[PDB]
Amino acid sequence: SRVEEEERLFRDWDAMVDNPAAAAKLLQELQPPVQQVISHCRVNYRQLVAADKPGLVLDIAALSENDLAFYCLDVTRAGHNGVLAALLLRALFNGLLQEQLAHQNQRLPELGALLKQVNHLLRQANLPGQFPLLVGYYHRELKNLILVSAGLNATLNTGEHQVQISNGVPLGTLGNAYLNQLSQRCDAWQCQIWGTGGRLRLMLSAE
Amino acid sequence: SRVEEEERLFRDWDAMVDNPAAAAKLLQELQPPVQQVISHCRVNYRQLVAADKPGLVLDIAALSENDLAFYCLDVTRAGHNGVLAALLLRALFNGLLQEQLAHQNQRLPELGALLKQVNHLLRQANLPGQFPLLVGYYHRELKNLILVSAGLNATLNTGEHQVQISNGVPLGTLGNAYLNQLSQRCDAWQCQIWGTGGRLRLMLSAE
Repeated sequence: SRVEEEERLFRDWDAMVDNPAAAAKLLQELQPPVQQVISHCRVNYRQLVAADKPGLVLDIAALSENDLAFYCLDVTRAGHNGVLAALLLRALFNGLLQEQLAHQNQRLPELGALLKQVNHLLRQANLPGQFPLLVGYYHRELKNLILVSAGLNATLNTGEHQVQISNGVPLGTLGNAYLNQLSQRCDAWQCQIWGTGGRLRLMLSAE
Repeated sequence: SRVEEEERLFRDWDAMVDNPAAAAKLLQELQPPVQQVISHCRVNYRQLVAADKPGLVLDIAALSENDLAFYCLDVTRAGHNGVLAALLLRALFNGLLQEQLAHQNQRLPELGALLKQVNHLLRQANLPGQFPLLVGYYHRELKNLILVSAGLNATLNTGEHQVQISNGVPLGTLGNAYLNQLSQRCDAWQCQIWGTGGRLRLMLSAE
């Protein structure tokens, strides 16, 4: 179905660019389930206010049997272009990170470099605006969590460790390098992400 | 004088182990100046309450012409052993990090590995207790700041980015790996560190 969702995102893209209602409706239908198992990890997601319109959106998916990645985007800053950016990320984000790891001999993710690539992708898709974005990577065996924020606020709790991040440089500008990085080793974590568009909660545990 | 201070720390160590008043008096005299230039960086330090007794102590020094490192230790958790640990770190911390970089082909610091080494050093110096410690690295040309906390709270402000960290695992236990890491690229930053023992402020700018 994720494979099938990728085909509808590719085939219907032009129709979604010209129909904001349809694009927003599909974006709401593509939200993660409340709980799932990804790469031997329990993953729980919920918006902290029950709403019908997309504000802060999230996607999370496996990169291999043993690691996963996620992105979180505030679509309200760029309006329709923000919704389209979320749909574009849903189609290509995981594949872009998988390609970068395929060129890294030890599969050590460079989320800052990925954000630079996403910035270029948004330009080449003709999606101007500002896109507050948070990207994360987790490996179930190494127990390593990596977080990079570009314009979003976030709290990370691992029990022994607590971090609050508030980055003010969203994606969408020409020459910003996004190099803040939080790396944390943990077996479980709870993360809350928020911006103007809303606030969500994402938690992870071993299966 | 820093070279000369290293010789008195080595020669008088045994006398300081047996005289807590002398050890604490020397520790207070070894605090950083209010402002200095280290590795082409302005460095400003102040305790946020004017006090005579050591609580949260800091040292910062160059690793080369272009980078520097610092540590911050709450000496009140282990009492006299905490004061001694600070004196031991003042003597050896910079040299230990310089040796680690000499074995890394690109001089990429591993502050988590350094903390593991410091934990072993405290054991071999026969200094039991708990030692809340924060270590930092900054490179003036790459503009990269790295922070790792083991039991201390800290806020980092770079203008575009703000981070609050509160780690609960101080040094002194047997088998803790210390792997939280904040990496941030910035030209200037202001950092406030605190624990039970007190609170200090450290800021950096280009010279």
